[PDB]
Amino acid sequence: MQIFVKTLTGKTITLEVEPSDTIENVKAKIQDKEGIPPDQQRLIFAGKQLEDGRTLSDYNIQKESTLHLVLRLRGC
Amino acid sequence: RAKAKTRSSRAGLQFPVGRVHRLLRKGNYAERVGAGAPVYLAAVLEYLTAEILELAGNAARDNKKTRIIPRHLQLAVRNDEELNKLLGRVTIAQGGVLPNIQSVLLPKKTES
Amino acid sequence: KRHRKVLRDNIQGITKPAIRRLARRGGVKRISGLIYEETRGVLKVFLENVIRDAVTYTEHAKRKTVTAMDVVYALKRQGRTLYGFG
Amino acid sequence: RKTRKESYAIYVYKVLKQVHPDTGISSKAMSIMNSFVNDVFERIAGEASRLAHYNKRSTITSREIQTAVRLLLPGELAKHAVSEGTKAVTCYTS
Amino acid sequence: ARAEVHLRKSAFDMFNFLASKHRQPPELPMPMRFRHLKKTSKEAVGVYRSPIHGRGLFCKRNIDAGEMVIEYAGNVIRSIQTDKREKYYDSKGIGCYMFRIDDSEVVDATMHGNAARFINHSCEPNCYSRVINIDGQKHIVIFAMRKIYRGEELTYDYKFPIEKLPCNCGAKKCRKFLN
Amino acid sequence: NLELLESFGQNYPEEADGTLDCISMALTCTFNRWGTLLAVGCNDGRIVIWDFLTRGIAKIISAHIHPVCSLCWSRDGHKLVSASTDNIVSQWDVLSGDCDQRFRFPSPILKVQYHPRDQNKVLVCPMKSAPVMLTLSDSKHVVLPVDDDSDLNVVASFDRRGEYIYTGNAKGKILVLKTDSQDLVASFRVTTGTSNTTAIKSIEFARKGSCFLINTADRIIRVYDGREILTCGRDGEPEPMQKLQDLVNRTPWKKCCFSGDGEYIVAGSARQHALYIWEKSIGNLVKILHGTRGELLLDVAWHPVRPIIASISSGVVSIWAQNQVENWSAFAPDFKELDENVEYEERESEFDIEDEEDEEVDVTSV
Amino acid sequence: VLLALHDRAPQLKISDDRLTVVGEKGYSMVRASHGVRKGAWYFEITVDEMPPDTAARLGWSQPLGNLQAPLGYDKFSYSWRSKKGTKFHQSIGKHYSSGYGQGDVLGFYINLPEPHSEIIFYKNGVNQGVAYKDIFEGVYFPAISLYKSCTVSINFGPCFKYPPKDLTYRPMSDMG
Ligand SMILES: Nc1ncnc2c1ncn2[C@@H]1O[C@H](CSCC[C@H](N)C(=O)O)[C@@H](O)[C@H]1O
Ligand SMILES: [Zn+2]
Repeated sequence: MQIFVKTLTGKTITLEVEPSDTIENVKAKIQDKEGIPPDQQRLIFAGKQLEDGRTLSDYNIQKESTLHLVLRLRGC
Repeated sequence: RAKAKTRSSRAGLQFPVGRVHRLLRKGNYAERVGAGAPVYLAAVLEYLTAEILELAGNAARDNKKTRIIPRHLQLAVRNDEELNKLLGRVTIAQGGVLPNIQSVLLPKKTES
Repeated sequence: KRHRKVLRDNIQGITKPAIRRLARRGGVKRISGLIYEETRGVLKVFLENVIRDAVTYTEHAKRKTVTAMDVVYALKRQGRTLYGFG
Repeated sequence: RKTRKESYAIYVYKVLKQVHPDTGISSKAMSIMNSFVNDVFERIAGEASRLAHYNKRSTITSREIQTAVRLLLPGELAKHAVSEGTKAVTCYTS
Repeated sequence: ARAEVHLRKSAFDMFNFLASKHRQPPELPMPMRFRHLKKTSKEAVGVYRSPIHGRGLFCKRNIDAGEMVIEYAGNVIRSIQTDKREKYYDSKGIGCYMFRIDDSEVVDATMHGNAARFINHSCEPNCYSRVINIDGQKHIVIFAMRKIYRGEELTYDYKFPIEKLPCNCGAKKCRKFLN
Repeated sequence: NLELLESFGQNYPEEADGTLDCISMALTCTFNRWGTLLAVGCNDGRIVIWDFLTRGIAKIISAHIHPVCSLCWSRDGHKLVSASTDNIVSQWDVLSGDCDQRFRFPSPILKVQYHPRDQNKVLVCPMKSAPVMLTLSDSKHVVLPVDDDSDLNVVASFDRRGEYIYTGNAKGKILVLKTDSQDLVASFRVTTGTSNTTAIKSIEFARKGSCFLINTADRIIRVYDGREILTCGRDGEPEPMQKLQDLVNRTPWKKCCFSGDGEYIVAGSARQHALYIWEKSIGNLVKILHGTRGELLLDVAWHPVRPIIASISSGVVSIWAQNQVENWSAFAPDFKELDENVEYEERESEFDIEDEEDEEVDVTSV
Repeated sequence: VLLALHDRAPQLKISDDRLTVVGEKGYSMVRASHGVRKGAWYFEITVDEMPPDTAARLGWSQPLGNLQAPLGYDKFSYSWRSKKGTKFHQSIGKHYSSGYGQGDVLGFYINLPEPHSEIIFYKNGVNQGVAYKDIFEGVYFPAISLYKSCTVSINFGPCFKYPPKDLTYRPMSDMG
């Protein structure tokens, strides 16, 4: 499942992942390929927040879709 | 199970807040203790310690010594104006006094 | 507006038989003429150093009136303990 | 082996090396600073406890500590230590 | 009054500081006091319109006999550049202010300095100087002589060996010369 | 506009600097677009305008008998809109001060605003009923439909660009509407506390970007980004950029506004009359201010391109900017006031060394 | 036989070896009392490291100069610039010849046969230009206005690195 994460800055980023991965795998992959601090990988599912404590298969998104990340400061 | 962010660094200070919270529970000062008081009090104690140690370090350099011996502390408190009013009835051990001679005890010259 | 608090006097309101009268309660025979200004200065200093703590307790209690207990508490802090108002 | 005793030596070491890079301290100066911090702590906690008994409350909040510092410290040093305390608490919250 | 041919215009050089309200009143070890000096020399003194000659350095805080007043600091030159800088400052029409420390170097005050350039001369002074050691770099420190009140323009003697330029200051018991 | 060579370490306001001891009984304050004027309402229904550069009182206009409690400037700076207990949709000129519109419509108004680009669209926030948008010539009024109808306290506004209409009830439910077709594109209930909701006092916006503020009633100012609402869309669940509160005194707020660059946030007490200033990005208090210690704060402004802050207390409007320090070398740039022994040897071209325009610039351009 | 004790700038880094000095914060024209009056004498100046903005003026000066004054003021001294080869002497600016590099083996030769002079810039024993002519009365000391912190080292011994080609001189280890 190659997800797209196009942010609000035209920063599209791809990750070919499994449908049964956790949030920590996505954190490790984005921190590997961009060094983005993983306290800002908030994602949006039809308005509602995609919470960062579950697995990917808990929401049943259509495979190889496009999401959006928000530049966030959490622990300052 | 999470990160053990100690209340010193979670605040952004240098004085501990656990020891302060223990010495406010176990001093019989009140029944219940809030959770802003030991932080605020740690900040106040830190700022006074920094205030005196700045002047102590300045005098310690300015008498050409490395360390700080308490004569520098006596000079640093009693030269300042507000810290002398705080430490009103206080005798620092090994302190000494300010050098002070009155205006009429020393001679003066008139002729030629 | 509505508040008429333009006051300039009242250090002169402590008049000048009054300090003479306090001095002759104190047992004082003969007084110079600068004692009046010096006494007004010392009285102003002392009443400032009491009214400051009085207003601090009044604000911390979250009120608008300075009851007598607060004045007693300020003077208790100063060292001049006062009896007969509690 | 002795029974462990309180002291504030390490924290004076840390604040001293934050405000002067290469200026040490003696032993007697460390005992003076220890007793100094103990003094200021006793006075402020006493004033706050007396305020708590006057106001018919039972809990030391931060409000009483602010009032005790504003009473006991003379003028401008109080107007700086209040700002230090408020900044530390607000950086502690978030 | 524009048709009038007022020609007070250009008879002197370019500089000014006049017309200020020059009427305020009618009336420890070494490096700690050096710190005190760098603190309080701004609030102690002031340069204003003199009646003696142009401008001068006044005094505002009541000074006891012996304390430090100001440091006469500026650029730092050696003994060679004197004639070159004097020829340049004479070419541009600029007065030359210098002060020798010792047998080594001289402190300039022309292009860069402080508010201490502006002390006139007398022969009954109330200021002098010595040589101190703030970590090797020696300095020029203005002591005092007697209790100076507020409003007085300050003076000091220049230690001149009696050796052209006349006495354009007018002291009381002066020898009608600087030298 | 001003000096460009001035920035010798510019600052952020510290001092008291002197106030307007001219006319008391002030009630509200707001600047124009550039930050050159300041309309101030009186107690009897008048207008006080103060010019900044000359530091002079510009114009006094007597509007009505009811006290003036809402003001806004047009984009050109020529149409003042206002409303009060007089119930009247007003519109005023800055060269003349004319009663151009007069429509006494009930449930008196708490806030007005123009659309930030077209001055034809104006905002109306009633005493009870839902907020109304109008035109200028005809009485085409657009009441926004509210599912609640139970608070009778709804706040709404336009953002920086005028793209959408952010609306808010007194239950803390937000209904984003498109600025012309009223498209309900986004909705969120505010995640107040653990579960229990709160009211909404006011909502304001910025001058650069889409960061904005939420002024609730649980003493917690919240900061969101409007593009996050746009990225959510319908049934949004935004969590804020930065949360704000002061639990030492537990102080509910009265007024907020942003900086000129969207970097700093000022907010004022309802109790102590003491102003606080925050950083948007890193997220901490930077400075506390004070004033007359026992007065009741009403309204706080900010100056966009220059660090000047306007307060209101006891009808007195303060102005706080640095009490700035002047020195030498502006009278004589060839001399610079040093402090200590400065050495001059780094150039090597000394000791008697002798070696071996065409830009046409307009004078009446812009 | 070392560097100078009397005729030095006192603030220099005249270390315990007294052969290598680091330049100070001015035109520190250090001289040496081992200077010539007349005859045939030559040594080397084994300059090793020369950082940027550390110039050096090369010549032979008379003992009545100043320690802080740079080379080439009047008949006492003759100077020359590193960059662009621009000699400055008696308040004259003349872009003259080609300069030098960094840390070469310098040292000039002067000859007074018993009124007439041999004044040529010797850069590693190479003709680089005739500076001046007809020197006047006095002893001649090696004076180099060491500009800033540079690594120069005077050479004394007979193991000459770049001696002049077919030029005769008494060696400089026979005076001190
Ligand atoms: N009374 C006097 N009148 C004119 N020049 C004086 C003087 N006393 C000293 N001088 C010479 O003039 C200089 C005084 S500095 C003069 C003060 C200031 N620069 C001004 O323009 O008003 C000194 O270099 C001194 O050599
Ligand atoms: Zn004279």
